[PDB]
Amino acid sequence: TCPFYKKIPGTGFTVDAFQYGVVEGCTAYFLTHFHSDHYAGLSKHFTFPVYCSEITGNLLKNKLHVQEQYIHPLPLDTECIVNGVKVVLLDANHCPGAVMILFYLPNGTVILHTGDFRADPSMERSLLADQKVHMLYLDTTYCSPEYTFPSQQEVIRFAINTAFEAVTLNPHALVVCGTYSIGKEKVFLAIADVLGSKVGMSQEKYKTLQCLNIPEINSLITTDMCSSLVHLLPMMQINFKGLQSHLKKCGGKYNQILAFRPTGWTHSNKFTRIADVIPQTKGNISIYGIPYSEHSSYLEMKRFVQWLKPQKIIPTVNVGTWKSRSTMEKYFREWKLEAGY
Ligand code: NI
Repeated sequence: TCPFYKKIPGTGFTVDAFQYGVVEGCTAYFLTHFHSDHYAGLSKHFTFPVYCSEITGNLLKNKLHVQEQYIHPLPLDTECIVNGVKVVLLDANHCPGAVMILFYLPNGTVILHTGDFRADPSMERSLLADQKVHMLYLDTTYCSPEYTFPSQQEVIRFAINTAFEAVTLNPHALVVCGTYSIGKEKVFLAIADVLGSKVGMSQEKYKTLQCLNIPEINSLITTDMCSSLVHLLPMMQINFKGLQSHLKKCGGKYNQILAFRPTGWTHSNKFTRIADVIPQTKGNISIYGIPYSEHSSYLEMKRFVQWLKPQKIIPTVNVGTWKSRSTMEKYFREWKLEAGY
């Protein structure tokens, strides 16, 4: 049974609610982005209208085989009528194709559903500038002040400089980057660009990347692993055992691996600066954990909400414990008292 925080009152609509069977009263299922916790339940046998971005719709058709007649892609930044209700899709600054949804209810209420997002000051000059929001369904993944991390640009500067130094010292070093979902593609694209290489990967991952509308992608990626000195591997293989095994497979072309695991936050964030990050090393294998987030930090979240001034907040993450729920409600009240709304 579908939880209340996935339902949009006064409509026939749900958000990210595909794992509950046929939801009573739902005439249109929205999907914010192609991450498995959110698409869970979709397949080629789904027969209700799915509303989403163009990029999400490419992934639903090619990767999950949803039939075309049920996929309804909408352009971004554009007023659209769906089943008699005005909606707008906005870029969420999450993974490729990820959106926030603005719903203009028939009674005058305006609702923003952030899906998963990384708040940014640029959102203060989107179509959100133009009117009031009564209800905010908020991605609260990192809603506590201990969650700090650097900008995505500082993290990519660290990765490029680290990889370029290592491979210039040793032209026989291989770079490996972990992946288990879409998102974070700048990590491996930026490193391959500094090295003058295409990124090598499995056929299944190449297929996924070909759905993402990235400009000039054919110039940047390949399935020919041997021609490439940046390889992508499943995240589970980014450990000393998995990397040793991979180095065997390259037929003595390489004699060193430098590997990256983009995680979200880890508690080494509460003590270490990005500049001071060091790898774990064993022999000719080194592994860096780099804090590349596609979710808001605490401070970015707080800035967004204090600017938007919603009348009510409904968290969509960390909702399963009473301690989490009470913590989040306390910070919402602080923010509202400090700003005066
Ligand atoms: Ni996500």
